[PDB]
Amino acid sequence: KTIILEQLRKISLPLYSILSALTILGMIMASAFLFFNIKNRNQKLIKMSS
Amino acid sequence: CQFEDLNKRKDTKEIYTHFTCSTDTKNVQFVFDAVTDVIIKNNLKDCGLF
Repeated sequence: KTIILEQLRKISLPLYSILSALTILGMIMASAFLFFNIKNRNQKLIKMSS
Repeated sequence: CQFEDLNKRKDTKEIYTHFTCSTDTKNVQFVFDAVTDVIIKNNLKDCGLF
């Protein structure tokens, strides 16, 4: 009765790491946008757009 | 320029200048559009968008 395992069909770890790197890069870019928007909240051009 | 230099609130109050004559149609259209734009500028100031 050869032993029967039960392995999970796992998500690759390098793929997860690459996509997490890309999404944290996107998140820090979004944060930089939030900063450069909230620092220049007084120039009229940025003030016409809520 | 001599009239504009009488404004002590140059950075706050806008002064409009129009040169008129007895034979024109822009004399009456100017003020029609000018005050419409003033009203829009005022309501944009009130909301703080500008």
